[PDB]
Formats: sequence, structure tokens, C-alpha cells
Amino acid sequence: SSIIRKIINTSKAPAAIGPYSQAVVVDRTMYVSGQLGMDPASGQLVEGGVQAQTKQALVNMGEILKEAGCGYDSVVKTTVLLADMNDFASVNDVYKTFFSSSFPARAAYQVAALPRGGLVEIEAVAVLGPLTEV
Amino acid sequence: SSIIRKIINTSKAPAAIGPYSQAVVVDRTMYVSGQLGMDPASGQLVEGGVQAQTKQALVNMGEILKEAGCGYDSVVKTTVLLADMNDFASVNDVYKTFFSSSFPARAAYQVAALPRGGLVEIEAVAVLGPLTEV
Amino acid sequence: SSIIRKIINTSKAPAAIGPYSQAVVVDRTMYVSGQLGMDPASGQLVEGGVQAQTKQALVNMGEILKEAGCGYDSVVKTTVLLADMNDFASVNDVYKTFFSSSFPARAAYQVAALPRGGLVEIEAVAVLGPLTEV
Repeated sequence: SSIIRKIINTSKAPAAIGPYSQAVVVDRTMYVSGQLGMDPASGQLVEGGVQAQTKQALVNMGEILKEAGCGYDSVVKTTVLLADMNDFASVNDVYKTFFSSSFPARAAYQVAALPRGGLVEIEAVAVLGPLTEV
Repeated sequence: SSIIRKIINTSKAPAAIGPYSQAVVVDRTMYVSGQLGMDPASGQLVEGGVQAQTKQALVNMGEILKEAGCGYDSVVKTTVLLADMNDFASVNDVYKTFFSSSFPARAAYQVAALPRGGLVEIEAVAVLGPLTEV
Repeated sequence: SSIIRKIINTSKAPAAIGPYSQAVVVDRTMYVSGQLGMDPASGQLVEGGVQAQTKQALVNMGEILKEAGCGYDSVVKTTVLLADMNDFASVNDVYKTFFSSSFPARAAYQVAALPRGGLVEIEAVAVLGPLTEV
């Protein structure tokens, strides 16, 4: 009845920019921090705008999931935080390439500002497999 | 040790306006997407302002819960996202009619903007019964 | 297969300012409401600015955790909601004194406004021990 916690850390995703872990696993549930569109090597936001940042944020998420033994199919809930609501459709177009069926539950909204002036931040809850779809 | 995931979908609530499922059940935990005050049939936000939209959002939530075999008493956490903080009391008055005792945990705040220009969006976590209160 | 829910309530933290419980425990998972920097006795936001409010919010969180038999080490995920993104570093300095290692997963962002005009609101997910770190 003792629950195992694992702090997930991989250099394949950027170092946290504050006092947080990239993700925390407790039993089979994985809480993934808000991912920004940052290059893992320089820590800087990638160039090219909201789609580029969304892609990088979700690539970063994928590396964190993989470090825990999971993939995008393990994600059950996300929150998509935008700097500009006008970007919803552009963000959705990128997002659906990573989550293409059996989509996560989601909330999405425009916030006042994101860390580092990012255009998008995406957090997630995942469940460590095996997963059976019904 | 294989966890069952169920994508929840009912035409009694609006179709998702983006690449997300209305809700996802994993084992006994149900992640409910951010609900807007949209009519399920037309997909348009209901008329009449923030209380009308809050009511419709929570009716939509209820239909999603029912599709999974749950009711409002299964909800353990919500997030209430507002277009206008001046609406907190009006939203609370509606909200407490759906969640009237053993209230969910909650966070609430004003965001910059919601999809479709909505006035309120409400996401939730629920647990599939039976539930025992202690 | 019946899941135990416990509504957490302690006068050592402020009374909820809306129709929500301070926290809800379901099985071993605890959903903690968004904590504001409010004095438990008067319900007013504490004086002195964002660090003072962050400290009080996290003291309040700690009293709620303790009421459930948990401590700060039980927290696996937080969300930090700011009135001003310029406060990220100041908030982080306070936050890391409460969560000093094996940090929770986290999302952080500036919202348009918080209840009562607060400068910071912090919600959390915790898991009731014993917890084993791996």
C-alpha cells in the first residue's frame, strides 16, 4: 500500500525554468508540467511563431513521456494555454498530428501571459500502459 | 494490470470544437473537457449571458457524466474559467445548484479569452461510483 | 470496489469563498482547491505583496494537507496562477522553500484576474502516503 513516485528528468527536453520537475509519476499516473516551445539545448523559444512553438512543446512532451516509458497514446487530458485566442485553429492543426485519435480530454483558453513570453504552453496527464481501449 | 480507457461521446452534449474528446475515462477516473455554454444541437453559445452559459455548460457536463454512468455527485474537482471576474457571484449562484453539497475542490479565475468568445468554461475530474462519503 | 471520498475542512485555513471544498480526497488522491494568500481568521488577503501572499497561500495549503494526514512532500502537481508575470521569480523563490526537492510537476501562467484581486492562486494534486521515491 506504499505508492511509488518517480521524478522524470531527461536532457532530451529542456531543463525546468523554475522549481518544478518535468513530470512526476505516482503509481500509474503521470503529471506532465506545462511544456513551452523551447529548444532543449539552448532553452530559448524556437523561432517561427505559434505553430513552431506548439510543435516544439509537444516534441518536448513526447521526450518526457518516452523517458517514463509512455507515448502520446498514454495522454488522457491536456490543457492548452494560448497567448492569443486567434491562434486556436493553427494550434489545433499541429496538436492533432500528435494526438490523432482517441483524443485526450482538453481545456483551452487564452491567458494574459506565459513564461518567457511564450505563445503556447501545454500540460498533460498520462497513464502508464498497458492501456486497453473500450 | 492493463488499464481500461473509454472515450466518452454523446450527442446529448455538443460536438467538440477541436481535437479533443468530451471526456476520457481511465480505470475509475474521468477527465471531463472544458465545457462551454453551447447548445448541443446548433453548437452556438446560448443567449442571455453568463448565468445562461454557466447553466448550459453544466447541463452539458451532466450529459457527459451520465453517458459514463456518473452524476454530478461523482465530480471531485472543477476549474471555472471566466471572461469577467465580476461574474464570480453570478456564476457561483448557478454552480451551487448543480453541486449543492460535498462540493468539489475548485479553482476559479478570469482568463483573457475563451473559445468562441464564451463567458465561462468549466472542466472537471470525476470518479466513477460507487462512492462512499466519510 | 467502493471508493472512499472525504471532504477536507479545517478552520486552520480560510473558509472557502465560494461553493467549493478546501480539498477532496478520493481513495489516495487529494485535489486541493486554488489557495489564495488569505488570512484564515479574517479572510482578507495578507498585506505586503506577492511574496507574502504566496507564502500565505502555501501555509494555507499546508494546513489542508495536514488535515488529510499529508505534508508538502505529498504534492505531485501544482498550478501557479499569477496576476503579474513579472512576479515569476519572486513567487518561485517563496515556492521552493515549501517544495524544496522532488519538486511537483507544475504549470504557471499569468491570468487576467484572481478572486478578491489576489496576486497569486495555487492549486494542487497530492497523494496520501506512504510514498516511495524511485
